[PDB]
Amino acid sequence: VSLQDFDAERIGLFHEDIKRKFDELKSKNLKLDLTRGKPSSEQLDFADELLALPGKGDFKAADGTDVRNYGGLDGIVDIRQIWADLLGVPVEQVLAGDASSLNIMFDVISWSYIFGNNDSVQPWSKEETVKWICPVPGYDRHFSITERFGFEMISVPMNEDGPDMDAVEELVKNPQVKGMWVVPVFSNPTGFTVTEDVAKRLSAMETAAPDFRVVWDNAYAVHTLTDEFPEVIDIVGLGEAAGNPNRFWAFTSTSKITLAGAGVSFFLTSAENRKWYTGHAGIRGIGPNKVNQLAHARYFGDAEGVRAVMRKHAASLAPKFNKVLEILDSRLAEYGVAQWTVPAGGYFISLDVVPGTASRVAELAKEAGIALTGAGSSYPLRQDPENKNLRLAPSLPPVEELEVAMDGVATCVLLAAAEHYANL
Amino acid sequence: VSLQDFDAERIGLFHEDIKRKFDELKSKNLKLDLTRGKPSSEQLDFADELLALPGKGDFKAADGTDVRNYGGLDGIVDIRQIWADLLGVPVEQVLAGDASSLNIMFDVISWSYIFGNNDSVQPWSKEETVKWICPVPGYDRHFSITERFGFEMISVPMNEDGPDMDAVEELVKNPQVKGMWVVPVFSNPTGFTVTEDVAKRLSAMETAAPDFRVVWDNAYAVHTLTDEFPEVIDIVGLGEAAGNPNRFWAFTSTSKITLAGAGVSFFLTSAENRKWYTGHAGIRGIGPNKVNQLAHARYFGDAEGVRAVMRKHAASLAPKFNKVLEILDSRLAEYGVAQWTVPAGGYFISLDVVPGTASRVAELAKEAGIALTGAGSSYPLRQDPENKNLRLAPSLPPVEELEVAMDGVATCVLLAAAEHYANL
Ligand SMILES: Cc1ncc(COP(=O)(O)O)c(C=O)c1O
Ligand SMILES: Cc1ncc(COP(=O)(O)O)c(C=O)c1O
Repeated sequence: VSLQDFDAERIGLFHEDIKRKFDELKSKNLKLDLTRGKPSSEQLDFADELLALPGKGDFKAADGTDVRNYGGLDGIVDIRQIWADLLGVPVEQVLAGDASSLNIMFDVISWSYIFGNNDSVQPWSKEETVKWICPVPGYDRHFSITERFGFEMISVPMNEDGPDMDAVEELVKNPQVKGMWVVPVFSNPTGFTVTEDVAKRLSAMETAAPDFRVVWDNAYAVHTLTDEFPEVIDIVGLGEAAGNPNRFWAFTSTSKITLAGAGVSFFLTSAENRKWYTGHAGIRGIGPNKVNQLAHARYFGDAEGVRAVMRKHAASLAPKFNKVLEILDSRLAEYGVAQWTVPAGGYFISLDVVPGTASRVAELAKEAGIALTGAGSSYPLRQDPENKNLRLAPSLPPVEELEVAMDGVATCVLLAAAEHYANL
Repeated sequence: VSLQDFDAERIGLFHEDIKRKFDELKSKNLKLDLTRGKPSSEQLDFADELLALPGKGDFKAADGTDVRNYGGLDGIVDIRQIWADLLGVPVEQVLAGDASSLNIMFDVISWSYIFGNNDSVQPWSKEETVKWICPVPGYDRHFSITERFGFEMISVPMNEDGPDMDAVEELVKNPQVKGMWVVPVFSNPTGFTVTEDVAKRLSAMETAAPDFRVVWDNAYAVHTLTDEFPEVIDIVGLGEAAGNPNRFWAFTSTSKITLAGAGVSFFLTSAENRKWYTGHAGIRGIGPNKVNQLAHARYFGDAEGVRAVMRKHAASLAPKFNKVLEILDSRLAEYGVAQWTVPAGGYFISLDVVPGTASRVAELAKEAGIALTGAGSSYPLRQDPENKNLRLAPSLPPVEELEVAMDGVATCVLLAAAEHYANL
């Protein structure tokens, strides 16, 4: 019997039962935080050597470029080739920037708004209405960019194999629709991964806008919890093969590989998109930081060197995800109140509680000294229409803290569920 | 006797002789370049240690921030404080960014265009016409930004004490005029420096636009050629004292102090302007590269350490400027065909030749294998109405190449002038 099928008296009693546990949880006086989707100090220690790279006397890229001096908008060949080899794409596709791929995403959107993109009839700022496809649950920092530009964000379900392509293929037939966000591998926060079939559908679909763009933000391209690395779909190539070469603006970075905020970002896109981008970037400045790019190239040496680092991250993160999953199972399984993802990579676990209770869960956790990301945080304008989803971030705390914190979260899920069904 | 005073016969003899020298110059098959204000490899060698900084295990800012991990939009206190001490301003004024000040100048104009600034009644995108004041000769990369945005650029003289304030003060009465560029110390390319009197006038003037900004791009704030450091006017503080606290967006950077394109940029402005800036920068991303900021704080240690570096730069650069000036004196002075700046600091000499001939001098030079910046490059839209100005960049080449290159340039000046007088 799930809680929802408890009779009126049984759920009342269950409510009194679980409230005793909640009282015990509060008497612990916890101060714990499950909100931070960032690497732990242990993981940042792996790149300690990078703090001393590229090192005295070592300032030449593989083509002879003095990385210390001005110029070059594309990034240095050394780091571009490593990433091309890692991702299995032609090097010509790859541009290497500064330390933030979000910065580049914002820029390409803002330039499409101001100037138009290379396929635009006119700039997006001339449109009465710009709409933007948002697979949910998704990444708050993506949705914040589109919200700040005033675009009407239209949600679609993020499914196990990627965004619901029936819904997307329909929505893009509206010319107001100028693009879409997706995190295609270990998606933030669902852990779901776009299949080859879904990528093909995104690549071949017809859009009403001539200048429609998919942001393919492959932020977790190599970020496995296991020994297996996920497939890297050459999405820019798929767009080229389908006859929509300019469709995909693809990104990734080293922020959860080396240093979070001081890594190197990459922008992968078609020939025509890259000329558009560097023509605007060349007015914004002289070009990106080549020294940090050479530092990175030296640290990794080659693509296998990147995978070797990712195995260290996996070994550090795996027990943390395991603890969270173990606790959710032991406390909640029997009750039919919640569903959670079981990801094989990325930085998050996505938890769905009783619809109408996610805000209450986060409130109860807060009264108990446990910080959860708020209800709706993974949705545009922070509006989850079912008030059910919560994001869990296991990476930073030690396992002992995760155990305590999740045990408390589970109690909160149960109490909120008991309140909800008792009030019905 | 000046060349203009030669009679037909004497200018005909002079013309044949200088033409012969020019032919002799072309026969050398030179490949020399006086176009880019890039530090030499000798100057870049000074920061060899920075390639190893901040070094293994050293990753905490002075307030405890782990610089390896996400967050913080303002830059770290370590570098902000050093720059504050260097410039004699309160640390609260200073924001520290990534490796390009141009990126930030671009960004604040683009955001004023898109969103409006904090004093705007509406975005500049909604204006029929945006005008922008451009002291000339000035910096080509500034003008490119406002050209790219479609702003109508209105020229005013850059005089020895700064922009023509009688002209500026009149132009700013037009509400179409939204801002102005200035390089206020050792200006690119005149070497001129804004006086306290001119600064005060800029701070007190009445503008018809409520959201007018001066870009005070102090790229050469400490960039002495003589080891005497120029005055640092606290321009933000002067706007605050005059009752126009939001007027100034001030910038500087370490691109010509440490590593050109891998240094640290600074944005100095009022509390309300900083809040507006970081509000938008926080949507564009999670914040700047804190590791490079700590590397720079470790490299310099303090304000005096910055000043010691600048003295090394002066020792490297001063004999290159001196050689250029010696050649201009010995080849051109007697003929009354040219005038040039004699800068106490900065990266350039500004050369004015016979009006109507600058484009010809640059074409002659290019035929002879000597790259000069084109005619008009220090003017908006590359439009020098007198076709007389050329910019010379002595920093990159060794003195021996400067000698050869400048002797050639002088022969080009004289041939162009001889053609001009003979054609009358
Ligand atoms: C999907 C996604 N993209 C981008 C980022 C940030 O990347 P960067 O640090 O290169 O801006 C994150 C950080 O969590 C993320 O989850
Ligand atoms: C006036 C001026 N501003 C800004 C810059 C460069 O700024 P950054 O390298 O910090 O973009 C230069 C480069 O010399 C310059 O002459």
